[PDB]
Amino acid sequence: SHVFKSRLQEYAQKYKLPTPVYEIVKEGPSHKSLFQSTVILDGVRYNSLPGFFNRKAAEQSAAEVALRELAK
Repeated sequence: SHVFKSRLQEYAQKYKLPTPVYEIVKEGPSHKSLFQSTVILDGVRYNSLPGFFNRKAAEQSAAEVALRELAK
């Protein structure tokens, strides 16, 4: 998904917070791995959906979750 990581970075910078950092979790068969990510921003942890096929897709999902929650 194209744009969630960059939108979250812009948010971080606007609000004087460190660049979001991503934890990447990998599981399953070595060549059918599944990925989940947690983004950490201003101390707060936001979790992606499970079951992505690569780290970037997971990270984007985590950033999406973060953005949605920051708006509530």
